[PDB]
Amino acid sequence: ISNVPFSPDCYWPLNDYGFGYQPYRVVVLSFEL
Amino acid sequence: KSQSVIIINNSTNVVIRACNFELCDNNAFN
Ligand SMILES: *[C@@H]1O[C@H](CO)[C@@H](O)[C@H](O)[C@H]1NC(C)=O
Ligand SMILES: *[C@@H]1O[C@H](CO)[C@@H](O)[C@H](O)[C@H]1NC(C)=O
Repeated sequence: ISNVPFSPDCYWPLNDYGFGYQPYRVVVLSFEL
Repeated sequence: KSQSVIIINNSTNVVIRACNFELCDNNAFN
């Protein structure tokens, strides 16, 4: 969850989503056996 | 700027906490 400028040794790396297709909500369930 | 976890016990109690921390040598958010 770090926000630092990205030097590819080309700037802020967090792209924003466009309200492309309709957004989806995803839940992943993991089980310990 | 990076997540970090501390696992410290104070004299009776064990506390584990994973946040963004300032770290000292020789506050806390998210
Ligand atoms: C220190 O111990 C007390 C109880 O003995 C506890 O309530 C407190 O949370 C502990 N300190 C930290 C920083 O967790
Ligand atoms: C805490 O995280 C969020 C995203 O997870 C970020 O936008 C925010 O800047 C962080 N807090 C601080 C004080 O940087």
